[PDB]
Amino acid sequence: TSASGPEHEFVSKFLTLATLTEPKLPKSYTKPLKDVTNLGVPLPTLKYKYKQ
Amino acid sequence: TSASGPEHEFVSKFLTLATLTEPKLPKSYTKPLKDVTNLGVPLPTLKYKYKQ
Amino acid sequence: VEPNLHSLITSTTHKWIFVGGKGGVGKTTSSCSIAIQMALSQPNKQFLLISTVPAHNLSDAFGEKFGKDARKVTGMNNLSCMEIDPSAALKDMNDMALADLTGSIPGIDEALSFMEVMKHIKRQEQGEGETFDTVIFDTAPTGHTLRFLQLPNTLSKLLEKFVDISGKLNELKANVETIRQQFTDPDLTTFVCVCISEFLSLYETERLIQELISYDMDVNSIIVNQLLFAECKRCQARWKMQKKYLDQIDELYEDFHVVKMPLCAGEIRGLNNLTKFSQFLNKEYNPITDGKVIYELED
Amino acid sequence: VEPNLHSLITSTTHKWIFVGGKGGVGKTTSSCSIAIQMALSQPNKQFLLISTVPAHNLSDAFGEKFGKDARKVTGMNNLSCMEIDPSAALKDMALADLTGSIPGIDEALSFMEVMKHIKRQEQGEGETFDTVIFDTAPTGHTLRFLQLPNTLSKLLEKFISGKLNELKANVETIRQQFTDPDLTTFVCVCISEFLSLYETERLIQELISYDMDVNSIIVNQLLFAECKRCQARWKMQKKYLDQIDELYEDFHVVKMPLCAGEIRGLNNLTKFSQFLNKEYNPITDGKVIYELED
Amino acid sequence: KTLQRFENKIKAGDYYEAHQTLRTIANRYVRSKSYEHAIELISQGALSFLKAKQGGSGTDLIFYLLEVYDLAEVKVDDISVARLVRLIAELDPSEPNLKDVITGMNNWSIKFSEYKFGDPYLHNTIGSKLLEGDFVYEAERYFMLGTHDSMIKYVDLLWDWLCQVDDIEDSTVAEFFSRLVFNYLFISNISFAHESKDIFLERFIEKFHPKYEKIDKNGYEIVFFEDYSDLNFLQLLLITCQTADASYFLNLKNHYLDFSQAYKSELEFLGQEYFN
Amino acid sequence: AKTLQRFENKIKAGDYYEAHQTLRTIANRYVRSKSYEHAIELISQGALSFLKAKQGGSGTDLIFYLLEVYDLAEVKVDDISVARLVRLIAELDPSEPNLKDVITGMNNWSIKFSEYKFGDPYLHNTIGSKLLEGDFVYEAERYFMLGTHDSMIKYVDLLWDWLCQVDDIEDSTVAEFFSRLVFNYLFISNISFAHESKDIFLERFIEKFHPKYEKIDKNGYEIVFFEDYSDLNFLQLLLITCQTADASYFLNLKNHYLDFSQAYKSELEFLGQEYFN
Ligand SMILES: Nc1ncnc2c1ncn2[C@@H]1O[C@H](COP(=O)(O)OP(=O)(O)OP(=O)(O)O)[C@@H](O)[C@H]1O
Ligand SMILES: Nc1ncnc2c1ncn2[C@@H]1O[C@H](COP(=O)(O)OP(=O)(O)OP(=O)(O)O)[C@@H](O)[C@H]1O
Ligand SMILES: [Mg+2]
Ligand SMILES: [Mg+2]
Ligand SMILES: [Zn+2]
Repeated sequence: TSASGPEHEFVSKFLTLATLTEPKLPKSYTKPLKDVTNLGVPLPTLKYKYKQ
Repeated sequence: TSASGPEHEFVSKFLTLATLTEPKLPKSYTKPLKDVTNLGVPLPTLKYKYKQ
Repeated sequence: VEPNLHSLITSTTHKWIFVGGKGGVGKTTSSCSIAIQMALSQPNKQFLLISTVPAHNLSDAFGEKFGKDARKVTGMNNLSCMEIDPSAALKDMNDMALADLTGSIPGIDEALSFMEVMKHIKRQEQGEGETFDTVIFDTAPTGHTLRFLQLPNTLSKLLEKFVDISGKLNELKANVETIRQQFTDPDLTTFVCVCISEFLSLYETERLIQELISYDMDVNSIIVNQLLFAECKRCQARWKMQKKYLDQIDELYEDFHVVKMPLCAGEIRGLNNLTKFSQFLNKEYNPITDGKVIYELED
Repeated sequence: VEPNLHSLITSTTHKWIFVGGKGGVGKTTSSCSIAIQMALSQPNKQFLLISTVPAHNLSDAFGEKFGKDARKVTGMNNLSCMEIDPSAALKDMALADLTGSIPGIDEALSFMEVMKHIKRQEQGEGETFDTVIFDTAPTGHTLRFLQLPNTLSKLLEKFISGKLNELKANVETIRQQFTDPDLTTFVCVCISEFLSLYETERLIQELISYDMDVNSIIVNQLLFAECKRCQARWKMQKKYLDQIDELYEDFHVVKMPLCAGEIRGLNNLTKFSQFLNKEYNPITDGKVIYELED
Repeated sequence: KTLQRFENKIKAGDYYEAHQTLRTIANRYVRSKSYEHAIELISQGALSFLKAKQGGSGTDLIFYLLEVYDLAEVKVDDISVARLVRLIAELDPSEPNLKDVITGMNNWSIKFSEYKFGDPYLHNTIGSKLLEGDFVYEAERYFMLGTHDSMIKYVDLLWDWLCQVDDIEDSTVAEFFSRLVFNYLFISNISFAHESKDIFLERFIEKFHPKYEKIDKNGYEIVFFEDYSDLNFLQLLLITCQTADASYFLNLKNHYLDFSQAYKSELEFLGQEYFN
Repeated sequence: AKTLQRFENKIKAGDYYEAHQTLRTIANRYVRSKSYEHAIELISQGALSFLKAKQGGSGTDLIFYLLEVYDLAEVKVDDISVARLVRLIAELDPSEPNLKDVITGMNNWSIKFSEYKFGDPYLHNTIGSKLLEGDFVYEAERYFMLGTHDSMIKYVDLLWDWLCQVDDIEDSTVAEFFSRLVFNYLFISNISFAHESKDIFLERFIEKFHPKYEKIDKNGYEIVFFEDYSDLNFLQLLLITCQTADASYFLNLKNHYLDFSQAYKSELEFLGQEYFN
């Protein structure tokens, strides 16, 4: 509906703007694991327990 | 002889001067070993070997 | 003085029971016995047989392989072993040029072995509880062992003369001071020496024990293993020597719990044969009633 | 492979001979034998039997009392012992006291004494002993002591300046003379029992990786039956004995019988040591086994 | 006259006997520098002990193999990884020293390869094992640096976790989705980031049926959720990183102020990796 | 108890190793029961015997063990206490590798349980002689230094016998020995010993080398002026100068003997700190 219009107009516009010209990194891009130096920043721990 | 006169006149005079009045420490003085705090300054090693 | 270790085996207060003495005697075998005898005598209690000896022999005694992580002894329901290996013990805590060179330095064995002891102390305080009621130790010969038993005091006298860095210092003094008062308590920790019927062992025992009492360690047991109890030419001849040191033993240790033990016709291994030989530590060996069990351990 | 330790006992190149293995076996007794056998076989040479084991037993073996200062073994002309005691070793040379009560102090000091003999040959003072037999502790702690040279080096490297030079050199020499099969060898003391045999195989494998010479293996406490227990126990020993011949075929395996008593005093020790020079033979020496009793 | 000896003991019920007897014989091969023979003996013997449910002995030999591996300087290749992988399958997910074994080989995979974190193929196998022991987080990382299959198991790992949630929330979905986007964006694997994001979003839509509408433009598609602002932000972040344009990054954050604070650390790194 | 017999037996039988420990074990038992007096006697006696049997090891061990008990039972330093240790010192082989150890052990005890900061004088006299038996002259010199009158006699003889042994004597040679007595005794403030030691030494030096001299007297003090040993003169004047504690005299004596003030730099410095504040 129109309840989430403000954000929708943002997401839609931002996308259009971020793809006028081919992004510097193509979707079919994958830095060979032979070059990965670090693993970025540690993410927070989920408050859910796991099992299977 | 008179070869050692200069020093003789010194020793003789110095003695006379150092004994006009009873020295502060009498010859029969002996600091009880219960009070000796240190052993003074280490003397040099003799260049002679010992045995008996 | 009862010639058995019943009082201890059935004790419910003790939590730490060391097993030391000269080498070769059987500090691992005897400990293997003390372990089985307590887990069986004390059902509702979990026991741990950890070996601080760099040259672990518990795996050799029982048979199964023990590692860095506690492993219940096959056949028992409340008895696990350990055997801390310095090298692997430094790769796990580190992965979790200094670390490597640390597991190759003389004394690393003791230091770590003590850290594991600290681990059980920190847990009771952490509210996590306790994983074992009593712990039998498979120490090394008299020498190095005393060094390990001095670690509590040394680690204390050192720790004393010393941003959360202030918190650690607190969780360090406490854990230590405990192990200190724990070992000085005759009801919580005792010492069981492993000796044989031979001068160089007997005399080294007398010395070891004297040190223990000066350490305020409880010494209420003395096992005399490898006894022949003759009655060939060598056995009767060697028994003669054993009886010589045996009588002297009764003198030096009259007000002590002396539990004699015979020489089997083979090696004692596997919970099976180990428990069969351990029964004599509960009820003194009797040639009249158990004169056939000696040859049952062969093969 | 000659079933005796003659090659070594008569060797004139060796200077350091370690004697290790599990405990109780007889690392002190066997060492006492190796010591007597070398001082007798090598007249014009002075030998030293130092024990690094915190729980010294050399005094117990021989009988006479040994201390911090070398003492010639009563009866020998070229064989002294030592037995370094950390505590007294730190009082002679709140920190000092607490230093002789720290785990590992035994090794450290024992090594310092080794450094003492190295610093002397360099000092031009000469050498006080040609060869040194060691009465180490069980396998474990012993390997730790044998790693001291490397560790003390890898540590010293990652570092009055002339004093550190003297230290660096002395230690290094040890590293060079310890990896030399002609200067230093290793003699293990084991018995005829799984927990000993297997711990031996392990100990030896480590030694070679340390580049240590291992050209001997003593199998002590053998019954050699032919009562019910001795015949039954000999059965077990022969089982591990045959396996021993397999694992150590290209090694100097010297078997040894079980006396009818304890072997002590230069007298009885030398009588039992002769079998390490010339393999024991039930046909020729079937009566010497009972001569050590009493 | 020896290989049989112990295996006779293994069948007779003597695991202790066989394990060491093998080790002693094995160390003999190494002593003669006959590495290839050792690798086979040890490796095989381990697998068997693991199949016999002998956690101890087995785990030991596995390490011993690695020890030789590092001694003979065995380079990381198909045959090299294969042996270790074969063994990983027989490892009990409950093995007290599981993580040890895992690290042991992975370490080897690094020392003898150009991968700073280990060989990918080996990672896929290791990852699955860790999960068997419920070590989700530890597994997530190995799959993270694994192969395409790893990605599949990774998305399934998170998804199956998200579903297990009883008290789901608007921000809940973000806790799972964001991981994929961030993690893969950290190792600069745009391909995996897009595919993992695709499988996850589609499953989220076919199960929870969230009111949405796909926004397309120039080839890119953003599944706009009318009730999951977090998901939108996360999707836009993915594409934004692809552009490497500082302005877009600033615009995206300025509009989603709260999400820029909830993903503070992450966005900070993203500005360091895709914006210099 | 009854065991006591069986071991001394092993002693008078040829089993030293046996007897030494058997005794120690029985001894440690006395201590365990806190029956210190019994222990002190057992150990001490057993030691002496081992020393008489030429068993350096065993003996030296027991001696220390005794001291260990001494420090445990807090045995105060008195006649009977020093006596036992002295008795043992006489049976110690001057060649005992751990001689200095034994010496220190007891001397330490003598300090801990006495008001002497360096140990009991009487005990020192015995210890001093022992050290000399091992040719440890310097180490002996110190103990006699803090000993009794007898120690002084042996001290002067120690230096004198050393001076004579000198083959290439020199003018400064005599000073090397004499100065020691003067300085050493002046450091522990023992004017009585300084004078008597100086008297016996100078008289022996005169009756053997026959050096041309003439005694200078005044107010009771006498300075044996040597016409060829300026050093000896200086040293003698220094003794009396320290007795006056007068700064001026000290300065005058040094200003006249410039070279001797440089040769005895350190010493004179301390003397100015002890007798001149
Ligand atoms: N009660 C016993 N009867 C007969 N043989 C025994 C007995 N106890 C031990 N042994 C022998 O000793 C071996 C076990 O030695 P262990 O007891 O393993 O030595 P250890 O205690 O590990 O030496 P250390 O204490 O220096 O590590 C077995 O092979 C067995 O033959
Ligand atoms: N050939 C032998 N036969 C029987 N007993 C022996 C033999 N050799 C030595 N022993 C026994 O062993 C004793 C010597 O043990 P030692 O060899 O002194 O033990 P240890 O090696 O010092 O133990 P550890 O290595 O843990 O310090 C002697 O008292 C003797 O009774
Ligand atoms: Mg053991
Ligand atoms: Mg020994
Ligand atoms: Zn027999």
